[PDB]
Amino acid sequence: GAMDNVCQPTEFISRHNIEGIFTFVDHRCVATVGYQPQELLGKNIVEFCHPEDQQLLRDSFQQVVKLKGQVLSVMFRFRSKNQEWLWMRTSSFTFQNPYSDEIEYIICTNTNVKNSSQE
Repeated sequence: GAMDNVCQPTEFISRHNIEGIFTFVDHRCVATVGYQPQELLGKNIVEFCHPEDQQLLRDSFQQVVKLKGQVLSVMFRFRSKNQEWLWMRTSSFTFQNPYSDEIEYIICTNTNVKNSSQE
């Protein structure tokens, strides 16, 4: 596998279930972290989260569900397709329907900053 899916920017957007389960991923996943859209679908972002920051994601994801509608930035190391732990900041957004005040999914805006593996 490991297709480029057309060279993408180093930031990607994904819709995911509140437990971290990727439901829909944009092709920019490959450029940012090597992963294909399919690779994330059904997985928790916490599975590919740096083992020392996995709780950091959890705590902050809980807080975006606390804030509701506010963009909450959490910075962690995402495991690229090279099984490396690069520095990515996820901006958390909870998609609410202002009729029942319910959330359908969380939106992972993933902006990769530094790297700590690729040379």
